[PDB]
Parts: sequence; C-alpha cells; structure tokens
Amino acid sequence: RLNNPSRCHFGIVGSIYNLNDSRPFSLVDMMKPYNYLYDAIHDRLNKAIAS
Amino acid sequence: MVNNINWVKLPVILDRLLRHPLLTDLNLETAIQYTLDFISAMGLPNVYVDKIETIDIKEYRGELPCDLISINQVRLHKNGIALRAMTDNFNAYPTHGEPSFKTQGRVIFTSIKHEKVDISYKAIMLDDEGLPLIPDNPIFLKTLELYIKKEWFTILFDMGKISPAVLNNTQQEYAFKAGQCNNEFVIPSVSEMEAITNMWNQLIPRVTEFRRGFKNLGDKEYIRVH
Repeated sequence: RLNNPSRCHFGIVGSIYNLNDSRPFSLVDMMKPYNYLYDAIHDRLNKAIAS
Repeated sequence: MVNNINWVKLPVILDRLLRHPLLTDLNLETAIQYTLDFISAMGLPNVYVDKIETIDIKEYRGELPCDLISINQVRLHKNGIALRAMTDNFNAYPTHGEPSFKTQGRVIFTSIKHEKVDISYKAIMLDDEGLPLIPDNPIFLKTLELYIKKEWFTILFDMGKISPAVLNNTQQEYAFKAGQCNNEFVIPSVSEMEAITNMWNQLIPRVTEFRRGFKNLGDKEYIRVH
C-alpha cells in the first residue's frame, strides 16, 4: 500500500461466513439435523416395508 | 420348542400312572399302544428323529426305508434339486418336466427313471429294546398320563365302574393339558424366532427355499448401503 510499509499479505484471500466473530453456522449445518431425522424415519419406513 | 427333548424309557409313565389305585391293571403292553396313539394324535414333529437316507430308483419306483413315517423332502442326489408332490395321473404310463414324487407304502413313485434320490424323513426314537422312547418333559409326561387315564376311565365308565363326574373331570384335565402340551412343543425358541424373523422381513422376498432343503429360510436378508 502507498502509505503503510507494513501492509502486506499473501496470495490467499477469502472470507468466513460467520456471525459476530464466531465459527460459521453454515447452510449444511442448519439442514443436517433434519437430514439425519429423515434418514432415521425412512429407516423405520423401509423396515416396515420389509415386514 | 424352548426345552430340549431328553429321552427316557417308556415305564417312566407307568411309574406315574400306577400311583392311582384305579390304574393298577395297566401294563407296558397297554402303555405302548396308548403312547403310540398319543404320539400320533398330537402330531408333534419334535418328537420324531430326523434321518436322511439315499435310495435308488429302478423305473419310476424306489424302495423306501423301514422306519419311515413322514418325509420332509425328497431331492435328486446329483443336483440337490428338491422334488414336489406328483399331480400327474399317468406318471410312467406312456402313450402310443420338473421331477416329482408320490409315496404310498414301502414304495416311492417318482417321475424319473434311473437316479438316486435323497429322502429326509422322520422316524421314532427307539430303545435298546425295540420300543418307543418318550420325552421326559413333565408336560408331555403329564399329558400322556392323562390320556391313558382318560381312556381307562372311558372304558370303566362304559361298564359303569366310574362316576360320570369322575370321567368329566378327567376329560377336562386332559383337554387342558393337551392344549398346553401342544403349545409347549410348537412355540418357537429364541433361535427359532431369529430364523422366523429372517424369514419374515425381506425387502426382496425369497420364494424359492423349497428348491434347496429350506437351508436359507432363516438366513438374514442383507441390503447393501448406497
């Protein structure tokens, strides 16, 4: 940068999709419990279909 | 059946019957007949001995073992394919398919000319003397005791040497113990319920365990995960 000799970084650029300095609560995180419940209930459904 | 068929000799039943002063004219000779009658009338398959014995078919006919009472399966020796009941009315009669069989006496009528067939049959467990050998299950023993007592009391009632109330009580008790004995020998054990469970739950139904010797009937049905 022009005025600050100490401003430098690496080629790596990115972002965390977080809320207020926390770890990111992703979309998959907030859909995962429902997917697990779906899998368990469909397990019951399949075992019912077998019997 | 939950319990095991431990064998004991026939006069174990005469130990118990002869406790009754009115049954003291009973004999081993009478116990044999009534025991065989009870065995047949109950028709429990756990009381018989499972045997397998190969025979030759000369021409649509084969000689049957001496001790055979009932056949579980017949199959071809070389292939292992089981045979079914013969519905054909002119089996080996010519004019001018799959194999099957039919058994009447000492002779088994198959639809095949010259092959060896394996017969899995049930017989009676015998004693060192050539006599029937009974389970020592006290439910079975009590039910056989009550059967013989009921028959003896029925004769004595036909004479008029027993009260009708006494025979009515004997018939009631024998009936209850007969039902209980039927349920004792037939209700599956834990291993037999695992086999029944593995027969019951199939996502892909298995409908060809007759072809095998029902070997895979209680095998669990695994589905791969995708």
